[PDB]
Amino acid sequence: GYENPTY
Amino acid sequence: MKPHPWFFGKIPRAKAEEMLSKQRHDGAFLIRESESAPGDFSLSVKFGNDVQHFKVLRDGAGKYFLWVVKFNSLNELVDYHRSTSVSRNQQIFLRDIE
Repeated sequence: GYENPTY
Repeated sequence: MKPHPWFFGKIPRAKAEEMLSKQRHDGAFLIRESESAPGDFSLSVKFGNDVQHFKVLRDGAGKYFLWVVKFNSLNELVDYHRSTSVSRNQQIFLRDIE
């Protein structure tokens, strides 16, 4: 996953 | 001008981590074309013994962003984060790979 929320 | 040393194209997430883990300084990074989101970009950065990944998002007008500030290009997003932390949890300034 990614560190920054993607939605 | 000269090309940017941070655009790696379609490099797998795993290989980005392997490459960046070998870097000497925190903040060492690269922009890669996501394999999970065709046409999307990701920002991989070294921090300690980990490699953090940030998804490059795009708003309704097509501008890029990671958090709140919007950029007209990946080039500006990258340069902005050389002086402003890419992370919410710790200070991480982007530095070109070595």
